[PDB]
Amino acid sequence: LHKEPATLIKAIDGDTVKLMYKGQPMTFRLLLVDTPEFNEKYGPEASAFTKKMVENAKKEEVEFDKGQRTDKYGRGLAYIYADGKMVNEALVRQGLAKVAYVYKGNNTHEQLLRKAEAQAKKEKLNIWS
Ligand SMILES: Cc1cn([C@H]2C[C@H](OP(=O)(O)O)[C@@H](COP(=O)(O)O)O2)c(=O)[nH]c1=O
Ligand SMILES: [Ca+2]
Repeated sequence: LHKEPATLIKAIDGDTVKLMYKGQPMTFRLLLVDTPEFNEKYGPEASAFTKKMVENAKKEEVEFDKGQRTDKYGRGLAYIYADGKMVNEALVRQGLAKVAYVYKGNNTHEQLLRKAEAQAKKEKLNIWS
């Protein structure tokens, strides 16, 4: 997989973000994770975490997997990096998302993410508290 440029337009919630990619505005849905909705427990905290991470970044990048690049809603499906650190993995590492929506052929970072989830769970962090 390959990292590609993008620029933040706006944080949305824990696992969605509006980015400009190839010069067009797009809503991106993070691959392989599920954050609680803003209206659920840890929902606000997940939103805040993603927001800080992408807003503070000097450099945003998107990384597509091998399979589908847009979902049925027209959202881009990618791994998102802020200054080289993967937002998807960081959410899971902090117990602010569960590994989820693991579809065949769009699952390159599955094992990295499950390892992060095990650690967050061992630490009883956030959703695992
Ligand atoms: C993360 C992801 C979600 N989706 C779809 C499945 C779910 O459909 P439904 O809307 O029918 O539940 C929805 C979950 O996204 P959200 O967690 O943003 O709601 O997005 C994909 O199709 N591919 C993906 O890789
Ligand atoms: Ca969600």
